[PDB]
Amino acid sequence: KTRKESYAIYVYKVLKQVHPDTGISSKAMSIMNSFVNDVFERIAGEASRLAHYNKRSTITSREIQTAVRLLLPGELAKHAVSEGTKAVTKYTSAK
Amino acid sequence: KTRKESYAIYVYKVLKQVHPDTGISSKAMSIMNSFVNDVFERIAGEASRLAHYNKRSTITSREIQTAVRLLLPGELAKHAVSEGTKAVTKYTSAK
Amino acid sequence: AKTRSSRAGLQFPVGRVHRLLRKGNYAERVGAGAPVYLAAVLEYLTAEILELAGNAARDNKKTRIIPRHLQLAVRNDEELNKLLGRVTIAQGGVLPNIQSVLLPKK
Amino acid sequence: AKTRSSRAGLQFPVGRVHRLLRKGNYAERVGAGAPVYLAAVLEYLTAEILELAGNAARDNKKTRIIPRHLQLAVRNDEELNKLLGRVTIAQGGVLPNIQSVLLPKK
Amino acid sequence: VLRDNIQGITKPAIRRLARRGGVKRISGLIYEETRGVLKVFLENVIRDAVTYTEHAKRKTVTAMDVVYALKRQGRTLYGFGG
Amino acid sequence: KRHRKVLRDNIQGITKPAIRRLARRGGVKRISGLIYEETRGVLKVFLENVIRDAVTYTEHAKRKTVTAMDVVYALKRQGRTLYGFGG
Amino acid sequence: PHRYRPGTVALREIRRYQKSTELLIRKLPFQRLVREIAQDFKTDLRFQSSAVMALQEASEAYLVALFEDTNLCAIHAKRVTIMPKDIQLARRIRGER
Amino acid sequence: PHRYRPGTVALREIRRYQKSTELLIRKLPFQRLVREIAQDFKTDLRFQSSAVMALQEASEAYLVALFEDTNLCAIHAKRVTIMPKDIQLARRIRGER
DNA sequence: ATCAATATCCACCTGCAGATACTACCAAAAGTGTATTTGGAAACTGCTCCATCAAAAGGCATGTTCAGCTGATTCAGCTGAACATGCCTTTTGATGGAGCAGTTTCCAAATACACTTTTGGTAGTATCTGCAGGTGGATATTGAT
DNA sequence: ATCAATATCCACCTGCAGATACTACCAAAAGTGTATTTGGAAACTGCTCCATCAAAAGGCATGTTCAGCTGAATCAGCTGAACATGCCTTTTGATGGAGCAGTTTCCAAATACACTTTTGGTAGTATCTGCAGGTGGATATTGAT
Ligand SMILES: [Mg+2]
Repeated sequence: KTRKESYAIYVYKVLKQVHPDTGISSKAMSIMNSFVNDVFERIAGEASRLAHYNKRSTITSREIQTAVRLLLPGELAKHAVSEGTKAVTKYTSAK
Repeated sequence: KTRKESYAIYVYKVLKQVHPDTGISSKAMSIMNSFVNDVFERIAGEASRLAHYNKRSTITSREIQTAVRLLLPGELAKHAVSEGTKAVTKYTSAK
Repeated sequence: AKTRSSRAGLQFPVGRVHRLLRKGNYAERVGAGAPVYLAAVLEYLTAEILELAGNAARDNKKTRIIPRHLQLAVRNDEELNKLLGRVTIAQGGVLPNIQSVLLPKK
Repeated sequence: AKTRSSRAGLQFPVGRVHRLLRKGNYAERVGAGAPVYLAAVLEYLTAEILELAGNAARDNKKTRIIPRHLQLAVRNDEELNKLLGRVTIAQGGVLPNIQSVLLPKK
Repeated sequence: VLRDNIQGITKPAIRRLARRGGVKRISGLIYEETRGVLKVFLENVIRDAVTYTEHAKRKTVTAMDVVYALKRQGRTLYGFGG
Repeated sequence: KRHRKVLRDNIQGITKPAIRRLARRGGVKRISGLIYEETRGVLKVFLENVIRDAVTYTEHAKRKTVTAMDVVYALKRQGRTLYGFGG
Repeated sequence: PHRYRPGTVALREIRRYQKSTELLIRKLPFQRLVREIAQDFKTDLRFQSSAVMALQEASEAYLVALFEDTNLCAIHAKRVTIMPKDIQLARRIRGER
Repeated sequence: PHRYRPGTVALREIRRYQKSTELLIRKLPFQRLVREIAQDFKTDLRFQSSAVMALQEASEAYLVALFEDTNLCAIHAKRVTIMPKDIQLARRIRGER
């Protein structure tokens, strides 16, 4: 009865942009969902730690950014950082 | 001249308790201080997660307890569990 | 009403991400951009894997992505492999690979 | 006028341990037994290591425990060695250990 | 035909795993060794999973119990929740 | 500040004898001549990984000095926790 | 009257099994072994079906990968035959010993 | 004219160095190396001296442990001489690759 | 070489397990407008300790010499691979019931706030002591013979 | 065995670094007490989905045979250890300022609370289809000769 949340539909939206004729098994989706939750935790976890090291009460994008740098490998980190700074720009300017 | 706290006097008390004619070098104390902070962080973390996994907002001595069984190995865990139980029991009855 | 995701141009739920961050005891407080940033990053990474896993599907003459396609995607890319190097993908098997000294002689 | 430490029969500081639990954002709420139980465990472990470290000091005819003695203590005890198996004690050195085949003659 | 359960993990099953692992030739003593190793693995993981179960005051080990045990053992698994 | 000396090839300060000492502490009796270059490589990788993270912490804090704590936190992320320097 | 040379089938199976992803241990024996082991920790236990599965997935992944390292250790010693020492060396270096 | 046989000083040194705890890499060279690598990531950086010490303690600890593992790899190969292939096998198995 | 036994390849077909599609639905997030609380850059400046210079302590570089290790060669023998299938264990599916999970309740315990006290840190200036590093002097280890 | 070159182990000493000490003091603690909020245990209960088991499926225990691998024995070539030797580089101790880190003001930003709108999970019933699993026949691979 209790509603069981998931990233599955967002994963699915993104699947279509990337491969509009391609589908995905249940098992595969479950894996993708673990993946998102994992990376979520890793990044938030590091960010938390950063704030604490620096006696700050807040997790701001700067923390998520540094977190991403520390966790992601070279090229992945760079792109992710750009996608990240991008989305925040776009969001600020939008009314 | 900001006040830097440590577990040093407590480590010293306990040191006296077990080896009354023995001293400890400041580097040795530093390591001792690191060790306590470390184990604190590691128990508190397990506790944290455990609560979350069980949709609890509160960290009780029951959470700490499981964290200890999860974190420590066999015999250290058995005995650490005594001493904590003992201390809580004795804490409850002392008011 | 217009979702913070659509404002940020994202398929991934800025709202949810924001929430999950608060009810994560990651810190006392949470700036407004952090979930946007975070959500972008997750979207991004999701795309990369889905891209490569699709390509993997293609190679094997398939249109439905299965675990095996996620495994082949991840372990054939140096960077994903490293990020996921202490992770096990259920039902992924392993990359075909045989040590050359084990091959029969010509 | 009594501290919680003395109330619980402890040298280690319950107030402090309470305080550090709140500000570390491990959960919304911190129960009253938690810092008691934890401070106890902390004290138990630090006692166990000091006992063993003290003996190493005495086995070397020294009165002041230094890092080498901590290291001898931890590495000589199966369970402390595992608990600290991914930790490095500055100035601790290693355990004397030469592999058989390396020794002279037959 | 009385027999330990560890022995249910048979020569041919162990041989298959090796094969997936790229192994061509296998000493006969491997099978006992491998069972030993597997038993330590499961102990360590199961111990932790059950500890989760007991904490949740349950009598059923859930897949999330296992998943969380694997994560803290450094063996994160994807596809069974979390 | 006037002028700032150029750092190059310092990996070679990790001398043959110093590497031999570490092998000894590590219980090694005999050392092939190729070990020293290999070891220098391995050390260089180890340091780069730790220093990158350490410096990342430094910058995130908006500092110009790398603290013992930056290194300690870096070491912890990388599964090589160090006691003795404030952590 | 036709026989395959030692190691031809071995190679054939490597290729086969590297290509698939099925679990290679029979479900039931494994399930018992799991339950037996859990019994020493708590009695009267029940197991979700997916929990046993998760344990199997993980164990087989674990063991497959240990055979990789093991095999590298045999090759290091100029062999092609894995032996218990190779398993031992791998576990020691991984920090399991 | 007098001589120890090869191996005798070597074991002498093992006992010596396993008994002590001093850093075995000279301070300044190691300091320069740190400063160099850092500079290559970021210019105009300073280091607390304990930060360099922390790195040195970590580095030597890392390297001494790597040589035990390396040594075990040689011995597995029925040698007593460590070679780069031993270091490499250690690091592969350790998951450093 | 050739010859043949068997494994592997590709194409085409087909039923259904497992995918996508769908609408009600409703409930629970997520977003919208109003009032409150709080955090942390900027501006400023004390002051720790980092960078950077000269003199003294000893470890490094280099060439020579040959001990003994490594790695090639060979080879006997042992040990694991391959093999056929009836036989016994696992798999598939059928069915009660344990328990997990959903819900509501109410109180013991936790958060909040406000004096009140205690204590853990430092700082200033003093005062004590374990032991590292020097000496010489007696015993072990090692390697030539 | 014997001799002897060299390392190692004591023991005893002595300066002094670094440790234990102590008296003044204080700000930030922890403690105490009273008011108000609520989390989670506790108790009933509904419905999955888990253990059990009968019938249907099919993988493996068996022992025999021998190819080919592992490991012992042997040996030459040469790498790496030991050591003597000349001196360069690091180590140790004593003097300038970049930048860290500690105080304070102030608004830009996040919290809170309540409200109003939609989205996303489920379930319902049905809707749809990619592909695992089977066929047939053409060709590759392996092994015997
Ligand atoms: Mg440079």
